[PDB]
Amino acid sequence: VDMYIERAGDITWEKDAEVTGNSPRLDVALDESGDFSLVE
Amino acid sequence: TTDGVYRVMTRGSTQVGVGVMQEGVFHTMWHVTKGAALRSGEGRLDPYWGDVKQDLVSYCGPWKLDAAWDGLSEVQLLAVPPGERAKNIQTLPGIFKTKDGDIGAVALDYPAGTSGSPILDKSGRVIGLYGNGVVISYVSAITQGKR
Repeated sequence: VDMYIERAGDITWEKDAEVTGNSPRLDVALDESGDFSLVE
Repeated sequence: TTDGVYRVMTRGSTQVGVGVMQEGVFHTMWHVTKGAALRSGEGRLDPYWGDVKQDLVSYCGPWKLDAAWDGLSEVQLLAVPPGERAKNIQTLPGIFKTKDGDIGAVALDYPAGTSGSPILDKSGRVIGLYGNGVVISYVSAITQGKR
């Protein structure tokens, strides 16, 4: 198995981008394995 | 070696993630490659720095991306989904509140092959990578490394 990369674009801000998604505020913890979980 | 956003592919072929080439260094999420070497045409990229807890890895040199969300402004996910042209998705981040401080988070849900896609500020700087998060719907941290 080999992994390879292919260019897909420039890194640029786009003026006419679609806008979506909410902005939740969440308490979380990050463990040693890099996993986030919720906290209460 | 050109600056830009890149698909990370495996062998038929399958897209496992995305990454950012900047200043000669390739940046992606650890869970995308597990630190395996990468081919770039005829050339090979070897891992240089990696951290499972941050879920990040850099190839050919140290992590170069250092911009950070400002806590107020909308950002853009430069999503590169499998089989689809790179596209920008603008959003106001929410917040991951942790015992070590707050982290920006985007409530956007794209296929797993999109992990490693960069999140940009209005200046066009990469403020982190998409694809390590929690489920409440999926919410991704804005994951940035240290330069």
